[PDB]
Amino acid sequence: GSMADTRRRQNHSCDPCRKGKRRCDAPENRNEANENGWVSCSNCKRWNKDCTFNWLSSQRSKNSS
Ligand SMILES: [Zn+2]
Ligand SMILES: [Zn+2]
Repeated sequence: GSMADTRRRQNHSCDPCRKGKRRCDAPENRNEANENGWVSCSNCKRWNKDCTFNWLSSQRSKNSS
């Protein structure tokens, strides 16, 4: 709060939106979202981008694409 503070994980928006400062429906479980019925955030579906949580992948470990 006072010492430790950063903005990265609070953003749930998928790869393309978080980059473009866009907040989407894509939760922290967009994968499970697909299972539930979701598939891609309105941004990806609107601009026909690519809904992915690569940002999430390269966090703890620099996961490649
Ligand atoms: Zn998005
Ligand atoms: Zn998306």
